[PDB]
Parts: sequence; C-alpha cells; structure tokens
Amino acid sequence: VFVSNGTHWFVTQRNFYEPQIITTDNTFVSGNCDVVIGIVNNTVYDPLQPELDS
Amino acid sequence: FAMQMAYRFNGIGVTQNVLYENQKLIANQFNSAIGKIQDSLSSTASALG
Repeated sequence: VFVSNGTHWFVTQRNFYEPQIITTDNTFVSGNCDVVIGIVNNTVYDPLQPELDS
Repeated sequence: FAMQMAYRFNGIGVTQNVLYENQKLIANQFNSAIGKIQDSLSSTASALG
C-alpha cells in the first residue's frame, strides 16, 4: 500500500511496516489521474535518473 | 473500502488498476446486486428452503 507520515510519501508491504521511497520499480502505471477517486499529487523516483548524468 | 477492494481484486489475479478505473460502475453493480437480494428473498416464497 501507499502511506505517509505527513511529509514523506512511501510504499510498504501490507502486514509489517517498512517504508520504501516510491521508486518506479515498486509500482505500475495505469490510465490518468481523472478516474481514480482520492488519488494524490506527488513525485515518483526514477532509479535511472542520476545514472543519465553519470 | 475501495482500498480494500483493490486487494480483493489483486487476490483473484486482477490488477487493482481495473478497480479504481471502474469504481463508480463497481459501486453501481454491487448496489444493484444488493437490490436484487431484497426482491429474491421478499417476492419468492420458497427462497429459505
């Protein structure tokens, strides 16, 4: 599931809390934000992004 | 509750994007289906055999 403390957004397994920074690789794309009731704005991390500067 | 149904779908091998992309329809489907339970139990005499 997704969760936040109130300042940092995270994803965690559903039966023992362990916050992961929300990377692409924790997640999958669908559609657009018009249809999902209660969706939230954020940034999602791309692990390749710094490697493009390297 | 929608976040629960997104697990219920994930448990039958349906990826949960198919839930939220349909939530208002799935609500209407289930509300209507509960509606038929009144009629099924109320109108039929043999229903509790």
